[PDB]
Amino acid sequence: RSIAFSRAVFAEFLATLLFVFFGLGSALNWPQALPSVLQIAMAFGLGIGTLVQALGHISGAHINPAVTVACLVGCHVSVLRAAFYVAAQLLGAVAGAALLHEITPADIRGDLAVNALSNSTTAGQAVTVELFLTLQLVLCIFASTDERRGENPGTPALSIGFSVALGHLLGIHYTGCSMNPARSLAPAVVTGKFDDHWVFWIGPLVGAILGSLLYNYVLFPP
Amino acid sequence: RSIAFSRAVFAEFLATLLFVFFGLGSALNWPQALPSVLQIAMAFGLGIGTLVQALGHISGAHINPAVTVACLVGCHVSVLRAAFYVAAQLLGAVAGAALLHEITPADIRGDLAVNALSNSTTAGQAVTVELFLTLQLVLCIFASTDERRGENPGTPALSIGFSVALGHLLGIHYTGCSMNPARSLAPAVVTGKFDDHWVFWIGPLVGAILGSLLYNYVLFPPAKSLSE
Amino acid sequence: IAFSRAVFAEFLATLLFVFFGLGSALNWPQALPSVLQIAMAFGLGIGTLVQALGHISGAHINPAVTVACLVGCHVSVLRAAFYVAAQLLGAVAGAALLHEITPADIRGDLAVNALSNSTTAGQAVTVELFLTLQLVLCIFASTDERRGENPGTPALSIGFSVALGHLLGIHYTGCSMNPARSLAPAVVTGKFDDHWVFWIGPLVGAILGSLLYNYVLFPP
Amino acid sequence: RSIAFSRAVFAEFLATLLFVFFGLGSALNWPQALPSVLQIAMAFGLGIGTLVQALGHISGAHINPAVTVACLVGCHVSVLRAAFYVAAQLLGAVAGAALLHEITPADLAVNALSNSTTAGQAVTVELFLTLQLVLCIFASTDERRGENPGTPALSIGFSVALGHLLGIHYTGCSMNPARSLAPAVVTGKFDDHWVFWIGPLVGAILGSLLYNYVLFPPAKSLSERLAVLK
Repeated sequence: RSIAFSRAVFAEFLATLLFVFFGLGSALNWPQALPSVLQIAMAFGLGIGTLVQALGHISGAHINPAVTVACLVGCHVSVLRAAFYVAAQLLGAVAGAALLHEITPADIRGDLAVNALSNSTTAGQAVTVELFLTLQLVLCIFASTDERRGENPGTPALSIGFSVALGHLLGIHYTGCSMNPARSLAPAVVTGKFDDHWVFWIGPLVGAILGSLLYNYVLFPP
Repeated sequence: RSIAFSRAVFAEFLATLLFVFFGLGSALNWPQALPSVLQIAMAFGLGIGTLVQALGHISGAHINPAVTVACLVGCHVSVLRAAFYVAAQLLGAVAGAALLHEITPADIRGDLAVNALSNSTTAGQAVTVELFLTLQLVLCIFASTDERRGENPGTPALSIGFSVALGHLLGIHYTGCSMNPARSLAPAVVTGKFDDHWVFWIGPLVGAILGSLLYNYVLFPPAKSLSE
Repeated sequence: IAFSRAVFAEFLATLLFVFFGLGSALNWPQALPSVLQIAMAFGLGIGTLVQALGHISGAHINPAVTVACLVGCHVSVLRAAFYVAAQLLGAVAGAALLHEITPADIRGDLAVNALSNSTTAGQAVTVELFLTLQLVLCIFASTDERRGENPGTPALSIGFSVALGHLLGIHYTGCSMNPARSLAPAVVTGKFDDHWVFWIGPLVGAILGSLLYNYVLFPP
Repeated sequence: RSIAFSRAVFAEFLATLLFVFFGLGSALNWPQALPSVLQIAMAFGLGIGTLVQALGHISGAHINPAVTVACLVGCHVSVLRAAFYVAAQLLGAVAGAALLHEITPADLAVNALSNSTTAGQAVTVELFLTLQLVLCIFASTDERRGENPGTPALSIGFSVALGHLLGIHYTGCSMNPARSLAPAVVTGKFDDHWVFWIGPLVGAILGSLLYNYVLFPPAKSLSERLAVLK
């Protein structure tokens, strides 16, 4: 339709590429030294914040189809821009995890940090967990973008990143914290095992819609 | 216009619910390793930061009856709004603890975090520690949301959240860090562990009160006369 | 009058700073504190204190910072003496309360300042010199009046400065940067081994910093 | 203005000095006190934060030859001040490293592949690291971004933190050739030294190119537009 549209879609592609790459690659490589829950959370959150700043101003930095449909409820995002955004997000995620697999060594590929069931908890409980996780994430993103709220420079990005960090604390203790269908799809399509993939591709979306409607109809309607 | 009041009470309920959720759920689950002190303090701090961000701009996000009483002395003056806010914080807290029990497996149920007197610390020492914790938190909150700092907000949610993180370092080293009567009332009811449950309901409260009093009289009062 | 409210604000700021600082820096036998945990303690502490009492009276929380500002930005000599006095009093009283509330088996030494993993004295004097140098540099360049048209994140920035200075300075000695924070545990426990280095290390550094930032880095 | 230039190059020298001091300092290998990766990334990131604030407001705070070349391509910078900045960065870096040897009982934080697998492609890892770093640095300071004022010294700092997570896991994270040069120059371990110097540079440039030709080209002035139209 326009040129800024193409720059926006490309910014989303590169965004989810760097996010999946830096995230999965940050959490994965465990030699004698070992990454921690708070360390991985700091990784995913900090990456989300950084990309949200830069590409943030170009295209909004959704880096997530769940916040793309939760934004389709009321971010002035068209269904065409929705299709192109989720397309660039899926392809960018798969390209990021794939490039990671190409640059990462061979002893440590392991599970490529695929989210799944942890510590024996049925699928409904994980669905509820992801529901609340992406619910608070979507609440934070819709709050840090409400252009009628005074803010200092760069505080919204840090707040969204820290939200991803907290959601990675609890969500990491339950199902590795999905919060993003592309972030859980990319390592699967790179390495396999679609086991318990329905929770992820369902978890955030429910919450998304919920959260979205909330902040647009029950919490702070315009 | 009571629909804004209803959105406010609902925001208090949902916000306290999420706070108890992420707080306890991220505080107890210790299957493989242990929960690091900085990890729990970061959990509560970043959670309160996020809620104060969103439902902070919607409702102020007290997420705390003690901050509600301190606000009753300071932010406003004598309000059934403070009353209803207390009620919604209680409901949201207990509901969040129960929902946490159901979403979790009956595996790392543990104590559900009834932060008891640890490392051989007495009761009065605990009420004093918690008194100072909620003192510094109430100070930070009253300073961030002051009409004298309304020109540019400047990281209110981040400053408050990090304040909660520090208070969680010290308090966690003492009695698990309360800083919230509802947060201590929910899991003690859901799991039935009532060992030492008056300290917090006494520690924070007066502490918060003291804070308000200080910040409203010995520190920075309203202008006594417009001459200065 | 309002002056007295300011020096009371400094007294309270140092009270809570030393209390929370040494309290979180204490070595508890159920969860060994990490370097990042103590750095976060002091960092976030001075952060929120600088928020509130930074709104009130600048929140120095450091006699060395009060001296650096004395050279720097028109501060009355009696305000500096009263600030340093209230900071020392708040420090010793806060550490005293921490000593009163904490059990005996865990109050190992209230996090006294002692060099470790070998090292001399002047080496600590120049390490601490550079630590307080960067601290006062960030503090001055984050509370500038002729820059006030553009603010920023002053409290968070100063706090995280204290945090990194606590990473390196903790790996060397425990990161002083503050004579009151180093003096209160001393008075509480009569352990004064190589205590003068700090009273000289940070201090002189701050001075340098001030002069530098005001006379070389950004002269009028 | 002839003095403000010297203030700029001197602020660059001092920024690189203290930066290297704290980075390698907290990055040292202490006995019975194993520093965690997040502590290293926190040290470097917060250091970049305070230095980018302090001097950042003084002299823009490059503290990095890679971003100095990047700003030679984009942020309105001549070759003279760029070269002088680079010299100040190298000199300040080796000075800080030497001082850290003056404060260290007798490997100095200099980076090299620790894990021993897929070395050159790790050079590509450096490419992407400085890609995201330069992207965040460019978009942190854009008038078009608005948001009342800009530059959160924090914006650049936390970017450096995450980059330091991934890099520390791979090749200790270069992102800054002076940092990778000083302790090596004072420590005969030049193993795969061409990696680092090549990693950021390429990366940085690409980032600039993207942010200046693909993502958000700058609003050209008429006087420069006449230079591209001649």
